Amino acid sequence: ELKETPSQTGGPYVHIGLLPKQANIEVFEHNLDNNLVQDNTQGQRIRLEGQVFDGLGLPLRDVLIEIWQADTNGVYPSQADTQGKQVDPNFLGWGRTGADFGTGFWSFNTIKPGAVPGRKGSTQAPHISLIIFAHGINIGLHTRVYFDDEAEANAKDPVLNSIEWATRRQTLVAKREERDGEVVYRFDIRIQGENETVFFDI
Amino acid sequence: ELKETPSQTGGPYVHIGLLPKQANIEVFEHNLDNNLVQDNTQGQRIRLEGQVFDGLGLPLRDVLIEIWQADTNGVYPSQADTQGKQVDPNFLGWGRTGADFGTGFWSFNTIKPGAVPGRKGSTQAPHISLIIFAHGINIGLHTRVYFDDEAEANAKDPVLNSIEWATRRQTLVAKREERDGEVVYRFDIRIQGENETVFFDI
Amino acid sequence: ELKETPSQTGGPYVHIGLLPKQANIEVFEHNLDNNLVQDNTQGQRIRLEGQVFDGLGLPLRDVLIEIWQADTNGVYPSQADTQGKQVDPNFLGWGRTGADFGTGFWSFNTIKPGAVPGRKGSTQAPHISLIIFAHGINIGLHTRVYFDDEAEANAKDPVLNSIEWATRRQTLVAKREERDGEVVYRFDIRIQGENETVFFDI
Amino acid sequence: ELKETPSQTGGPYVHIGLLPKQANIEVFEHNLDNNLVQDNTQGQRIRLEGQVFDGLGLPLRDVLIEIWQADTNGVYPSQADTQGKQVDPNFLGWGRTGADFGTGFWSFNTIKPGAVPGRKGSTQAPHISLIIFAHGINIGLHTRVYFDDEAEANAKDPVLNSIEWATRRQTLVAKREERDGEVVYRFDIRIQGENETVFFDI
Amino acid sequence: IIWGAYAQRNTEDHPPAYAPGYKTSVLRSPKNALISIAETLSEVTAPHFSADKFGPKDNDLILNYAKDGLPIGERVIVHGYVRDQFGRPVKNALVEVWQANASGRYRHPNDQYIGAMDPNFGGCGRMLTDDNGYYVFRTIKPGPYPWRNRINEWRPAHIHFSLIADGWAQRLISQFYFEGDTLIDSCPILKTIPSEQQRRALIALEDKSNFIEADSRCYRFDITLRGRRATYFENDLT
Amino acid sequence: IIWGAYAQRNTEDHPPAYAPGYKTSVLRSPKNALISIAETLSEVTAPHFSADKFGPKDNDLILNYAKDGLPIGERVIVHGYVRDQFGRPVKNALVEVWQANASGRYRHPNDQYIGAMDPNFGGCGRMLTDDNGYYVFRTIKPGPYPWRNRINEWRPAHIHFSLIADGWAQRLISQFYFEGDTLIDSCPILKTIPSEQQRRALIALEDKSNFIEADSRCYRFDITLRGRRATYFENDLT
Amino acid sequence: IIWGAYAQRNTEDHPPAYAPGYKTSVLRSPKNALISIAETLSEVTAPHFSADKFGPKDNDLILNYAKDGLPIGERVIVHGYVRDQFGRPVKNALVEVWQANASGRYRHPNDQYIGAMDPNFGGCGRMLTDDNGYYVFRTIKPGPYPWRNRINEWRPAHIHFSLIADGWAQRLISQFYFEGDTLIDSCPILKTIPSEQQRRALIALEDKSNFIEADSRCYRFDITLRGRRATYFENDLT
Amino acid sequence: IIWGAYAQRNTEDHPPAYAPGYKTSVLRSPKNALISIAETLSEVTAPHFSADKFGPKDNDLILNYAKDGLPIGERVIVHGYVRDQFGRPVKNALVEVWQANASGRYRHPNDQYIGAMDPNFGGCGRMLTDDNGYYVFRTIKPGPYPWRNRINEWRPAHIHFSLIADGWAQRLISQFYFEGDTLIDSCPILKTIPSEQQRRALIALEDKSNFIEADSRCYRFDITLRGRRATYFENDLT
Ligand SMILES: [Fe+3]
Ligand SMILES: [Fe+3]
Ligand SMILES: [Fe+3]
Ligand SMILES: [Fe+3]
Repeated sequence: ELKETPSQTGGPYVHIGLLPKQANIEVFEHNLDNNLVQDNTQGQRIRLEGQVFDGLGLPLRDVLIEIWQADTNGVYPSQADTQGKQVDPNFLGWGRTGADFGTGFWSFNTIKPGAVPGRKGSTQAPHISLIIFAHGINIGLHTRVYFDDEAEANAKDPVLNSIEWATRRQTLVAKREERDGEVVYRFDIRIQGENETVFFDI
Repeated sequence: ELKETPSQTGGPYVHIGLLPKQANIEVFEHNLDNNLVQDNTQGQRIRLEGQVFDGLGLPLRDVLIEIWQADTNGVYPSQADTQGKQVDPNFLGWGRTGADFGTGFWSFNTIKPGAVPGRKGSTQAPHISLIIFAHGINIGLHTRVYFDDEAEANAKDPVLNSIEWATRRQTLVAKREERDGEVVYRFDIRIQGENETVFFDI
Repeated sequence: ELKETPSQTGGPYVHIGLLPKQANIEVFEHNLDNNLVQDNTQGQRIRLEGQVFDGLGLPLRDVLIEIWQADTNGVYPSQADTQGKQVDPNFLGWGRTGADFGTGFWSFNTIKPGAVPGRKGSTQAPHISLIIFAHGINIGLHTRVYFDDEAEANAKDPVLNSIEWATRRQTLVAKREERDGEVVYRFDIRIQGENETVFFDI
Repeated sequence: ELKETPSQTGGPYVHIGLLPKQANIEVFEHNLDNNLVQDNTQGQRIRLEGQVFDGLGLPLRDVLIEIWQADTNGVYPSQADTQGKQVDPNFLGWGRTGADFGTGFWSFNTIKPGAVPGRKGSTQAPHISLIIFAHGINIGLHTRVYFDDEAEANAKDPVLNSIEWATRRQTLVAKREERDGEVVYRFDIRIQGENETVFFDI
Repeated sequence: IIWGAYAQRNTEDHPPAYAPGYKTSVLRSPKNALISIAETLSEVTAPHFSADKFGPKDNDLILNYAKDGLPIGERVIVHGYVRDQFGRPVKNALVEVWQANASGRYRHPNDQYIGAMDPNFGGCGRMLTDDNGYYVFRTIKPGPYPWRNRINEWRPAHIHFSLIADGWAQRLISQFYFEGDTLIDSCPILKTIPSEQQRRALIALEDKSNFIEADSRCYRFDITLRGRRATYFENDLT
Repeated sequence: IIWGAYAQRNTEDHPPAYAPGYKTSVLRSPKNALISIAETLSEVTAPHFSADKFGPKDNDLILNYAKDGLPIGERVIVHGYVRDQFGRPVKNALVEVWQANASGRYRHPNDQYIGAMDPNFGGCGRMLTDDNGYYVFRTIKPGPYPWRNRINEWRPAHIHFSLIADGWAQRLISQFYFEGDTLIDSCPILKTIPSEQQRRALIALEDKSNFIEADSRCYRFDITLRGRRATYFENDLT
Repeated sequence: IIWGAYAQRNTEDHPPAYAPGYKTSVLRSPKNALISIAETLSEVTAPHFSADKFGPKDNDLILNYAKDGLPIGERVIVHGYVRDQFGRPVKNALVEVWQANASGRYRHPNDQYIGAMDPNFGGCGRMLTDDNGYYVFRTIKPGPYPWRNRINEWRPAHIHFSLIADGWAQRLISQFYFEGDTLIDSCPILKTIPSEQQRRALIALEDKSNFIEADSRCYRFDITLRGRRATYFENDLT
Repeated sequence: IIWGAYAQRNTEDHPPAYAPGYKTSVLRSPKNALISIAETLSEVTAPHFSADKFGPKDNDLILNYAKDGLPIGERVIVHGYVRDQFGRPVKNALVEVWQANASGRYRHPNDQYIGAMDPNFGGCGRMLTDDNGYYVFRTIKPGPYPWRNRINEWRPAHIHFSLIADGWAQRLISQFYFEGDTLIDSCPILKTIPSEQQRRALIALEDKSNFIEADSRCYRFDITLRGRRATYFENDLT
């Protein structure tokens, strides 16, 4: 048996490599980005946005974020999904973004995911898996985003219920807002300190 | 010379063994508990109660607490007490309790202790020695409970005066309350953080 | 190159595992046993029986025995048989039995095997390969059973002739008996001592 | 913890030291011998005799034998006996003898012992514990002598029943004979070979 | 002989309060340093428990909770000596133990592991050491069990123990393990102890000469408490 | 590829028949040397067992005899590979196992040890290896147990196993032990094996990455059978 | 074959979040312990990227940004294999890399080091591993560069890499170094890794037989991701 | 304190019965294995011998047979302690010794060696150990002597000894040798003992501080017998 290759920080330039187009480097014809909605993608369009704060409350303007999620019916666009249901064929389920260098704001355009089966016949509430990389972060930090308008489902979510501090569970719930007809979920991430966001070892 | 056996946490079930009757295990005829008052015990009856909080402010519902104290005249019911005074014969001076699984509240029924000699001819203010064990606590934590109505004696207590931060001394003083004729001293313990309780290496 | 895993005795309970049904353990629907004759099996039915004796002449009542043999035409029901002849399709060629706990008697119901080719164009006399396991036996003991009514074939058998002591060859020949129409071959095995049975390293 | 001092043979002169008087060495006023009957000793007097044979059937004329046994009521004259019954005060329970240099015959004059409690409430049949030392014997050999006229008790003896070979049990039973009014038990010991006497690790 | 204070606890011989690999300690460890005090009668005295109150099976975990039959598992005797750091026996100390059953399951409300419960096993016992500091108890060897620290964490087989002896300063709770258990090398709780020699001080040793034929195995395990120094000049305790 | 005979069994890699420290072998071992023969079709063939006849729980000793509940004891998975001496996988070989329960007690008439019987445990299982020689079964870790060789003899925890594979000459029965068991060093049965490296070949190793969180531990154990040589010149087998 | 969860990440094989010698980590590391969860379909699935969308020069950092000529610096090929912890190849995984140029300068807005920019070098590439887990890319060896941690801190030459493979739980970003670089011994970032054997797991080795005469050198570098366990009994994932 | 059985004799610490290099053992060793039994009152009891019956010179082999003068040879005192395996003293045990004279000649009918007989030497003595397990006797150092095993076999100088103590199971006869005797390395009788550490357990050590000026040398030699275990639960002896 082999040991996993050790993690190292992404460092301050984690976008030359992961988002070149926005470091103004035109090397690729097809570029990966933060838009998971294609024209025929099924489901309700939502915008996910927020900022990432260090231990003094300053937003990180060098952070790289990715999300991974199921389609509108709760099926993952992955060969490893074993539900035996057909996934939306016009949905990658993944995206990547950086924070705006000035403001620190990050965002994704995606669809609200459907509920996914949990272990042993349980059902998970709708969620998006999120990972954060940045200078100073030695290993990518994993967290999840749940939705405040799914309070009934959240109350029965296996993962949320496995957090014994009911006050920390709330750091994982994004707030629904409605900016000019568009549905927006605001999810701020506090890496360290008061109201520190829950991070998982998955 | 030998080294002391190393401490290890009591773990989450520290009551199967130390308070079986309240884990509903009937193995012993005589069970140790939190009532130090026998019918002929001398002195004023008091109830000592409180909760133990972790670093996020959540009460520990798995904690085990013991107290050790002198009788009404400040004599310990121990062969090692050298005052040459007779101790109250109907007083063990020790008790053990757990926190209520729901609320986190713990309590003891005991008597207010008399003043005990300090080192080099000094006099200590009335106090109860207390120790806390729980999952996550690698070595039992020692502290003392003094009484807010013994302010004159507390002011001259050698141990309290040996704490250079006068703001931390107050974490060791319990507050007298009078619930339906009964005298109650409320003593909350904060293991970590703001207003963290003083713990001693004894 | 690897070394063969070392043998260890089967121990006194070699039947919990190898003949559970007769240790009164009903775990399996299909159980392996000492009956090699199925209804359409070809050939003459014979019963093979005997006892296994230790060095003091006491039968072992804890012994486990298996036999391996060819069908009526001398073909093995094994993919490794290279004669290019078709084997009887209703014949496993193998069975397993224990000795009766009281008497020490063991038996198998099988068919008399046909002659099998020997090395370099020779022909072996009809024989059954037998192995014995028991507490005290560190490695299974291999032997063969030949038949006293095949004296002409036995005289020309390569393996029997490779035993230089003509007096030891006789320990490998079972005696034909005819109990109420049934043909029985009695084969007693003496592990140690006078008339000790020949055992082979195969 | 320490290891037991290793045994070594007594060698061919095991009587200069253990029976000097009969090697004609007068060093001691009080000499230990093969007569366990004192004038007031209680019980029936018996003579125990026999020979010790090597693997070729030759008696050993250099052997040293000791016996250890209970009194007439089955009580040992030892502080370690816990029956709480009083032992015969005129009984040592032990003796030592050598074989006659010419004949190889050995003997003891003693009393027939009473039945002694066995483990877990069982009862042992009457027996004498015997040990043999000689040149060629690296560790003293332990055995027991039971009596053929105690067949009912022998049948229920825990130790005899723990010998699985019923043919070997008989080597431990001495035969009663009546020479001129005296009761004699003949017990021959075969160290090796056919009808080899059972020896115990005690 | 006039007794003085117990020798100072050597903190480098014990786990630190904050030990991040044992996750529960992160929020249950003080941020401030412990305040060391000079001892008074409060710290050098302790309660006395009378032998009269103990029942006959209090130290026999095999029989003290048996109802219809015997508990399932490995019959073992554990014995040894309790002494102080200067080698003196600790007499009449109260030793209490508790543990899981052979499946690694605790008879506790909050234990929902799938390892099976044993209706004839309780899991707790107590005894007082004798005049030579000796103690002995019998039990079923506990099975290792899973817990959530990292997701696939497993405690080696262990017995939790607690001692109340002559001085309150000696108060100690800890756990001992069984010689050869391979999980000993991976446990984050045992690894909170800084030195290898102190981790080995918690391993009970196979005691083969003391096994009881066709009955039970035996493990030897000694415990060392803090010891008091004698005073020959000024006695400042009082 | 035309197959020839199995390679000769290396007798120095196995216990001798007569091993006086294992007392029962004294009267159950031949006085004469074994007669070595050149192999024929009799020795290179063996039976075939169909997968169809095996039930779904045949390799699950935890559930195959469970009636009212689960057996008590340590939940463990044992897996590994069966190959021949030249490293080739042994496919569709019949592997049978049997063992005591968590108390060290066998569900056998003749076992009267005081360790408790478990009404939900049977103690036997079987499986066929797959095309890669892989096998896997689940069980309760057995307890060590006393037996009478010398009066206080104790077998380390062990599982008895048996293999019927491609050739009758490969027929093997043996036993495997668990990493770290201290009784391994004192067992007279294991000591009948002459070399230390072969005694270690019977010890199943802790396989921590393969443990199943909050469920079961896992041990890895591979088995090597005799292998056949290929023939490129004269084929004298027939 | 039914797949179960990925094996638990071994935290002792990775840097801790808080590593004071790497100053930026002081305010960007959680104070709370990570919460370990049992895996669900969310953690064992991951996206699929089609080969169709990749351009011909995506893995050729020498030519993918060349405009008027070739970039200046040491021509090197880097190749190797990506496998999981149980040794299985990781097929069609997305590997992305990024790095400084030969001067130690990044083509990033915020990089103001005086080392010269190279107009013909971009510094980023990507590829998918093949069916054997193999990957290969060509680039210019990056120069070491100064950064402010302590005032005279210098990173050894390194290439940043990222892998998205079969399960989200395998997501990994790290950096590899070049055999013999003396700065490897002093870097505070590399020293956040606790063990020496894991620090060596990030060093790409000179592969001399694979150098291309009069053209380029070559370095070999393999990557190991977490592996999934197979399930043979209950499948609790769903 | 309630006593249980003696610990099992460790057969690997003693010579085997059959030891072909010691020729006389070939026909005087059982072919069958010894039958181990669980102990009863028969095995744990033993006789008591009163000090009253011993004469004043019973432990003085120099004077107990002297008639006209002193025996010729090296005056030596031998002393030491008898304890059980758990280290407890063995009190009032009967120790008997016998040996050849300074010429290597026994005062036995059957000894026809040419080494000269000594009219003032007998060669046997006895004593009871005291409350501390101590014993002391004085003698003439015996000479080595020839015997017929192979034709030129020679025993190192030795004293035969026998102990009857508290339990019949402790009954032991053996022989001790003198530090530095070169014959110790070649003796087939001493070589029947399997381990080197046990062969050294029979060598009496020079005790120089205990020599008596202008009188006698001294050798120290301790003896260990089997020890009894204490019972704390069921007492099955009866
Ligand atoms: Fe960099
Ligand atoms: Fe525990
Ligand atoms: Fe077994
Ligand atoms: Fe001699």
